[PDB]
This record gives sequence, structure tokens and C-alpha cells, in this order.
Amino acid sequence: DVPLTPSQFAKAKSENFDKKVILSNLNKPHALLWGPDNQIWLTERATGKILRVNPESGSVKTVFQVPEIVNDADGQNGLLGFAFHPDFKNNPYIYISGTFKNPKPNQTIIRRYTYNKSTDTLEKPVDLLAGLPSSKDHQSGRLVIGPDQKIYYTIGDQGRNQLAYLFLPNQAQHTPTQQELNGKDYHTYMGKVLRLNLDGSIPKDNPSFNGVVSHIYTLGHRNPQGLAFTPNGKLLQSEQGPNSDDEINLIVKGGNYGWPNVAGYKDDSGYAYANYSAAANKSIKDLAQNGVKVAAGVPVTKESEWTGKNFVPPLKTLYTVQDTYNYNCWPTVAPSSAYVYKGGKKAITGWENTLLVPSLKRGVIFRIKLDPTYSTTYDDAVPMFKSNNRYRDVIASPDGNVLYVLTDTAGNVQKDDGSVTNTLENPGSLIKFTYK
Amino acid sequence: DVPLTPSQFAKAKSENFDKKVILSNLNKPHALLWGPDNQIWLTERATGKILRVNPESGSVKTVFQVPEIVNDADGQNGLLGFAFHPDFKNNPYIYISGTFKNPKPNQTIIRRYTYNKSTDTLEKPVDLLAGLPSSKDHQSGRLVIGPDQKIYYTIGDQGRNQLAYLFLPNQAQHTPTQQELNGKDYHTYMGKVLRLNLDGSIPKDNPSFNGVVSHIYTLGHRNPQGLAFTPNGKLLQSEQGPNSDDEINLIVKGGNYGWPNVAGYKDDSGYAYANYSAAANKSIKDLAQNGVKVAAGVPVTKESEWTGKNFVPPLKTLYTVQDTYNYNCWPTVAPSSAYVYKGGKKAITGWENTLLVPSLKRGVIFRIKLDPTYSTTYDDAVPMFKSNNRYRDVIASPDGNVLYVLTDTAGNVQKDDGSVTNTLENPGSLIKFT
Ligand SMILES: [Ca+2]
Ligand SMILES: [Ca+2]
Ligand SMILES: [Ca+2]
Ligand SMILES: [Ca+2]
Ligand SMILES: [Ca+2]
Ligand SMILES: [Ca+2]
Ligand SMILES: [Pt+2]
Ligand SMILES: [Pt+2]
Repeated sequence: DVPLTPSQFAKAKSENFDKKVILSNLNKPHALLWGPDNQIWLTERATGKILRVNPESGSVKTVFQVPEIVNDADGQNGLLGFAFHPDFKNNPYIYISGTFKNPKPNQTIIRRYTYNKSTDTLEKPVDLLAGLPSSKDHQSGRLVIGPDQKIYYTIGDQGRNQLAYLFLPNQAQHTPTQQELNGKDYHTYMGKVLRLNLDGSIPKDNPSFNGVVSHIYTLGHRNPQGLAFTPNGKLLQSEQGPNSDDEINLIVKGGNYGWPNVAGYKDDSGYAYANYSAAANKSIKDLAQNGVKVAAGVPVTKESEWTGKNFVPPLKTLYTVQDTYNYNCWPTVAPSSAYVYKGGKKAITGWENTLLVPSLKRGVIFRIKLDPTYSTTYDDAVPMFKSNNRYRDVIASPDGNVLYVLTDTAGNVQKDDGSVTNTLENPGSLIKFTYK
Repeated sequence: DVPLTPSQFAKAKSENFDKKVILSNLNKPHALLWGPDNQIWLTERATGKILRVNPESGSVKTVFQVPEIVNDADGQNGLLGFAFHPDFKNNPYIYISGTFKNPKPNQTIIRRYTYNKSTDTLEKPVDLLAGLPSSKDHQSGRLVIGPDQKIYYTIGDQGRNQLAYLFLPNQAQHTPTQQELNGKDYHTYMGKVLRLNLDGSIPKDNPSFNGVVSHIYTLGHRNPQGLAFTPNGKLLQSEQGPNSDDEINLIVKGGNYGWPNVAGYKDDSGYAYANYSAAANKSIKDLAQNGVKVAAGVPVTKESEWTGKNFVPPLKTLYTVQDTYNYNCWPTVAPSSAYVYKGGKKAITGWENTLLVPSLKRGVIFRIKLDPTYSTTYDDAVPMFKSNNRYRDVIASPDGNVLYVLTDTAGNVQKDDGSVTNTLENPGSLIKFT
């Protein structure tokens, strides 16, 4: 899709909803879920706290604090994955992922907790999958349980080939050899959607990649922070692209989502793959022109030159630009989540078969319509709730007339006029929007 | 997708198959089908003939010649749609579409015939839907019967807003009012995929457009000459774009495929909608730079400026280029059909879940892989069988190791070196690749 202008973003104020800020100054609130108990449950990435919030009173209780979560003030690590077992009434399990120290500096661990209704706390931790890659960037860590009773987990490309990890070789395209799998060496588990058995084991029906079946379900992802099943069992996803080409994807078993060889469509438009890990020396600078213009000494591959297998293009890019685009703000929105709106007895008019995708950099929540079979998007990503806030997550109440959203505590956002501000209107908040 | 180069096309000689010409004296052979009798049945667009060829021996018989088919030597009109009833043994019907004079100068008629096995001919013609638009351009006319036992018919945009019909307002986005529909006025049936009951009536569960349920199933199409169901009931489609953006589409009930406001993706890239029907000066020229560069006096709308409803982007474009592209060849392939490769006991290795798309301009058959659920394409459109031929249609034998292709009688095609030739290697032929 083509980028909206500052003016188009500015006017998306959603005067059809009442806004009520339930909480503010949470410490990097990250994921929120409608709890089995009909309360809002939300995580603090930095602290590892699992908070339960009564939306009417805003009364908060720290249900549990995941011990030894490791978080860097300047990083995106910490407590990430958060889900309840689908049949919680009979399987009182909470699944999380987080950054922890790796004795063998960190690792990511997917762990199950048992919720004790009696003592209102979490206990009996079980590590389902450990030794996963960890870094300060592009951790992703969206964890959901599919209709197939499997854990689907997004694990970002760790920031390789940008900024602090510029010269490290991106592994989004790499997959484990059997020997690595045997040694539980999960270094290739970067830029992937993993599909695991509930016990953490490899599903025998996982796709095969380069002759090996591993936890990998799809590969070629950059920073997939959004993952949501549709009512008909499809898996939708949102992912942050580089200077361009944030994506809405349909996750298909064994698909290759192209990163880093391809950003968005395979169109050679506005992006090229500049591999700094293969650059002539580490003193070379990243011009930050999305590979369209690069400093001498870094090998560049057009998207069309990639010898790819099972490349799956995005359903929608936010956004795609041409090579002439001036990167020197970028034509992206930094989607932070992806939520399948299920409607309900007070379903919002026209919102059938929509995907809600919060934007960090634009301070909007996009509404993306799909056909009733969730096979295609219809039209464009429609901005809502414009404000000087970094929207981090969104859910709806079971009745469907109320949206609960999280905002970041700190960071930059585009103001109505297009300029950047780091003055966020509702820092680290839990906000409810009620359809009028 | 990004255009392949002439050398990339030139090398696509599919050397792993043996080519054999089965028939070489066809006149504008258009559609071919693997028939219920395990014979190949094929149409001749201008003559209206329906031929049946023994796939093994190559013997052929003219089963029928559809009377009064109208065709212009400079046009794409004539005998178009061709399909068998899916349960032919018990329902010996053949459905066609064709250009006929309109006594109310032409119309398109979707017509059923009954096959008589004993005299081996067609009889008892029944007009299922008449008064459909007709013109010399962008007729499309692929007719298939879906798993739902409904006829699906592609009817092109009639060439409006280009060449001889430059100044006629494209109706791809337009839909009938209930009055028009009640009066059997199908002028808006241009640039659509229609879905009709077997008797020609409107399916009660057809989608609604602008508040009306008509035979329209999808709208916003230019020249959709490819239509094929997948084994799991999805409807794949190919469509010719203008100077760019030929498409592979997944046809979804009630979808709007954007033409003419949007070519390919809604990307404002390499195309813009220059509406000549809205140019107050009818002497205005079409610079033919795909709307990117236009003469003064024609309103141009960017793809992103269109107020579209239910816009469905293509699965794949052949091809998409940037605004800097120089249209003075074009980044298209002119897909002439779309065939779902079903494999079989001698299936071609690696061709699972592929869609075969013959190219007129490039003289190749593209193979487009999809995932096993036919939800997404995998990788790119891979060219095969490069030749100086305009490939018109393609099917495979039941076992999967033989491909049967029709080639145009005449026209232009790109040679291995990128230059154009109107010297076709196999004019109006039925060829097989084993
Ligand atoms: Ca980005
Ligand atoms: Ca991608
Ligand atoms: Ca791209
Ligand atoms: Ca064309
Ligand atoms: Ca289209
Ligand atoms: Ca376009
Ligand atoms: Pt809205
Ligand atoms: Pt080949």
C-alpha cells in the first residue's frame, strides 16, 4: 500500500468512541489478554510482572512476577510471550516467553506456569523450550495457542543487519541441521514462526526445511510482533519491516516470508538486501537508505536476485515505496501486534472480519478488513484513534463494543503535523475505547 | 513481480520435454479441454467449430460448428466460452459463449447445447443469458462450471479506455440497478466474473453490489482470460493488464479487482487511471504511457486516490514496475488462460499445486507454484517452452506428463533476442510436450 499523509493520519480521531485511561505509567506494558476471569491481564516486559486489572475500577493486582527476567533499558528484551491455555477451566496454564540469563549473555525461554486459583498466583514453572536466541532487538515473542492445540511463537531476527547488530549475519533464512537439533542448538531460530507441541517438543507434522523438521513453522521474518488466529483457523500476522514494507501476512505452513532478501513484495522497489556481515570491513557505515543506496564495500542483492524457495508475499504492506523515495519519517507504521476482531453481542458495525493492528510510530490502530473467508484483505489499512501515543497492543471485550489498548511508556511518535515527539499523551497506559 | 529479461525468457526452452505437433491446420484455436470421453476438445474462435482430437493418434473430427458466430478479423470476438457439464454421462450438455448479432451490432450469448452421442453432434440450443456486451476487444469469455454447479463466466471490459474504444467509459466498476436487471439490461456486465445458475438465472446466494444481487460475482476486471478451480474449490484467475500488471487473482465472492482505477497492486507504481471518457476534448490522444505520462485534458486518478470498496489485490503481477519505467517490450506477458495442474501418476516432479499460465506475447507457459491449500503463490512465475508462438491455452493429460497447448494462428511474439516477430513457429496448432 501507499503511505498515508500526515493529514490523513491526523484526521483519524475516532469520535465514535469514548476514551477512558484506566492506568498510566505502567513499566513497559506489552501484551494484554481478556482473562479467564473476565479481567484484563497484562504484562510488563521490563519487570516480568503479570498484572490483573479490573477495567471498571482500574484496581490492579500483581498476580505474579516472573523471576529473573532480564531486560535492558535500551532493549526490547524482557517478558514477551503471554497466553492462556484455550480451555483454561480444565487446563489452568499460562504460557510465557522471556529473556533470561544463559548459563551456557541471554537466552529466550518459552515456559508454562500453572495458575492456582486458590492462592491467586502462578507456580510449577516448566521450561518448554530453552536456549532460544536472545538480543536487545527484534525479539518479537508473540505466543498463541492454535486450534490445533500447538504453541505458535514468533521469534524475531534479533536485529541482525541493523544498528548494534549490523555486522552479524541475519539468520532469518537459516534452518537447523539435524546435528544442531540434536544438540538443542537453536541459533537458526531467528526470524521465524515456531510451532511447538504444548510440552515444547517438535510436532512430527511440522514442515520440513532443508531436509529437517524442527520447531520452525515459517521462516524469513524480521520482527513479527503480531500473530492471531482467525475464526476459520487461518493465521494472520503483522511484522515490522525496515525503512519500508511493514507487513500483514497470512502464515502458511512451511512458507518463507523472504526477509532479509525480500522486504514486502518481491518487487525491487524501495529496498535491496545489503548484507553488512559480508561487507569488506566493519568500519563501513549503514547509509540507512534501505539498501537502495549503500556505502562502498557492502554486497547488495536485489529482491529479484534472491534464489528463494517457498517465498510468500505479504497480504498488505505498510508501506511500499519506489526507489526514488527520500528516506532522508520512513514509510512504515511499526505494527506492534495483530488482533482478530471477533465481534460479539455488541459487535461494532462494519467491523466483521477485521484485523486490528496497533501502530507504534503513527499513534493509530489500523483496522484492516478481510473477506469473510479471511483469504484476502479488502481495501486499505484504516487508521483509528490518532493520538501522540505508541500503541503496543489491542484486544476487544467479548461483547465486542470495547477495545482495550496498551501504550508504550516511552519512545517517539508522529504528531498530527508529521513531526516527531517523545512526549507521549498516555505513557505506559491501559486505555479503553468504548463504541458510542 | 519484476519483469524477466529477454535472455531469461530466451533460456526458458524447457529442455526436458519432447515437443510434437498434433494438429497444425487450426484456425484461431481458442479453448481446449480434456473431455469426458478422454478426447481433447478444442474450439476455433472465428469459425465456431468444435473439434475433438484423439490425444494418442491425433485423429480429429469436427463435432459441430456453432452457427452465426460473428468474428472480426481484427478482433477477439467469436466463439469463446466452452465447458462440459461436470456430470456429462447423465447431463450431456456443453456450455458455450459466443458473439452473435444483436437484433436489438453484436451481443454475447451464453448458450447450452445437448450432445447427441449417436450422431455425434450438438443440438437443442438454449440461450441461458443473452444481450451480454460484445466488442472486438477484451471479451475474455472463459466459462467454467464450479463445484457448486454454477456457471462462472469472465466478461472483459470490452476494451473501453484504450485504442478503438478509448472514449467509452469503462464499466468494470459499474453494476446494474434493480430496474436494469429487471429489464435484462446487462450493459454493466463488463469487466466481471459472472456466476449464473445452469439455466442462466441469478443464483440466490450471489453477492450484492451497490444493493443489487445480479449475475455479477466479482467486478473490476480488465481482460480476465484465465479461470480455473483448484481441487479444494478455490477459483484462480489470470487477467491481462494494460502496459503492466497482468495479474494472477484469487476470485473471492463479492470482490472488487480494481480495474480500471487500479492495475495490479494499489501501489501508485507504473500506472495511473487516465479516464479518456471524461476528457472534454475528444481529439485528445492517448500517449500510451500507462497513465504515468498523459496529454493535457484527461483526468488522471492515482490508484491511491480511488475510493474503492472490497478491493482485492492480485496474488501476483506480471509485471509491476516503477514510475521511472520507460514504456517506449512492455512489462506484461499477456496471459491467455489459467490451468490448475492436477498431476497424476506421471506427475512432473516439482509441479505440485502449480497454476499454468500461457503467455501470448512471450511465447512461454509460466508455471506458478502455490502452497498446497492454494492460498498463496510460492516464488515466481517460471517460464517454460520458449518459442516464437503465441500460447493460447494449456491443459495436461490425466497422468500429468503430457501438456497440450494451443497456439494462435497469427500475431506478434517476442523472440529470444527480445525483438518482435509475427512469424509464428507453429501457427494455429495443437502441440504436445511430453
Ligand atoms: Ca522499521
Ligand atoms: Ca516478508
Ligand atoms: Ca520489496
Ligand atoms: Ca496488456
Ligand atoms: Ca486487478
Ligand atoms: Ca498498481
Ligand atoms: Pt474507522
Ligand atoms: Pt523449467
